[PDB]
Amino acid sequence: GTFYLNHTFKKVSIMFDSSVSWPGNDRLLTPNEFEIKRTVDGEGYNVAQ
Amino acid sequence: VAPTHDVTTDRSQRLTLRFVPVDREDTAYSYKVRFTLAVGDNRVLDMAS
Amino acid sequence: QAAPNRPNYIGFRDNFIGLMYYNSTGNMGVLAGQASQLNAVVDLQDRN
Amino acid sequence: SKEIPTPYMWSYQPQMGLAAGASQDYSSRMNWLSAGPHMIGRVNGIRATRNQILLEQAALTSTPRSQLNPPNWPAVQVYQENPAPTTVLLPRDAEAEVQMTNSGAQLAGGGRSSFTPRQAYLTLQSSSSQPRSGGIGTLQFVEEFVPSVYFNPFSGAPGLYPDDFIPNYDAVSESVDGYD
Repeated sequence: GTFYLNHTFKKVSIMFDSSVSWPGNDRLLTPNEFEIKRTVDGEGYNVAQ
Repeated sequence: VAPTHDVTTDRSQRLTLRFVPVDREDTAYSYKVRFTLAVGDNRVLDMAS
Repeated sequence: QAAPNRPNYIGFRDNFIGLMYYNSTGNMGVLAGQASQLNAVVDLQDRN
Repeated sequence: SKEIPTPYMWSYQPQMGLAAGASQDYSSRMNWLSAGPHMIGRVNGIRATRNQILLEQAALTSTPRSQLNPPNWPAVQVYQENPAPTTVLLPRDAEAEVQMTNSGAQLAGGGRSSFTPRQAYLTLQSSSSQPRSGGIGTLQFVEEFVPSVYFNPFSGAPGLYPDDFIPNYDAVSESVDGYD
């Protein structure tokens, strides 16, 4: 139970029957994904330094 | 058990949301902005978040 | 013996595309309300 | 086995809104295989209640119809949306306002106005011009299509079976529109 690859992820999509996206009904700042690691640029969604 | 009512909003709400400054003052020592934080009649805050 | 340089015509792109640049996860634009500032233009990666 | 069946649960179609063909419930079964007589007569006494709750729920809630999983729902058996008629407040009735400009006064800005005393406001219908058919929503599939408890299963003539339990079957073609 001692993991060390926790930081190597990006967008995590969960979609039931491939058409209702699950964060809920557009509940987040991108309606179809869970953004682990926005690496590049763009908005400043990057928190926690 | 979880409280099955009174947690879920079937209307497409939003968990988190950034706001945009409607002014700026580029003083050589100061920097002043004012915002327009506002809700859609059913979104209480704590304002510490 | 001379010979003329080959010409080009440096104009803009056809139909000005690529000036606004679309379809980038990050560096995308918004069209939001003033009272809520929720985005109505999210730009997916695989859509030219 | 035949007597206390594990019920056929449906699957929701988000695109078409129809029923996506049901399946045997294979994700709530107890593992009663490691149990002697005083519990395997209790476990079968539990499933015999959820096969009776699902029959006293199917009568209270579902619409009585012949073709379960129909391909085209009627207009009246689908939840419509009829909000209030939108009361529109007209600002300035122009029947006496165009006379004010032709007198010479240019207007700007904007009772409601001082030069005219009256202010009419109209209402109009906010529903659709025709009600909706062909496909039920998610909350209708929450309401209808309770898990169909199928007793003495697959025990008859061909065509007398529930052919819509096959999750490939066109309801008005007697056939899978397959790869063609």
